[PDB]
Amino acid sequence: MALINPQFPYAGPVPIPGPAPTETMPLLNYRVEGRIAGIQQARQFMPFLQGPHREVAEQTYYAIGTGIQMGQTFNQPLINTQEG
Amino acid sequence: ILPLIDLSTLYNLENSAQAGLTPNVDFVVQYANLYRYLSTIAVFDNGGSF
Repeated sequence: MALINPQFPYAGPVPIPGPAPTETMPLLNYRVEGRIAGIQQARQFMPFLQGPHREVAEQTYYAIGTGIQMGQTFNQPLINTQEG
Repeated sequence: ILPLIDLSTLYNLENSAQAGLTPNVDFVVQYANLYRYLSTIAVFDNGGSF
């Protein structure tokens, strides 16, 4: 967006020496076929386990029984003959 | 799961040795095709003197 100087104008570009025209043109680089080499193993001996863990520990229980329940020799009360 | 382009591309380190230098004349070492050069290192062994 330059302003044209009317007192000192200039013309378009003139030819100048050039950079040997084939040396600015590249070759198209020619890929050969390739292979991810080797026979891959199916599994890996991992350093960490792959499953979930638990944040807190919960107390577990198992039921037990008591035993054969016996009789008893109670201390027996007195007879309510109007004193009680 | 493999980054297939990253495993097929190599990343290499190579060194060379050019000779036949003339004082005050441009010695040119051309970069070759197919390589994407990341760094150049030039060592001027000036006949056992650095």
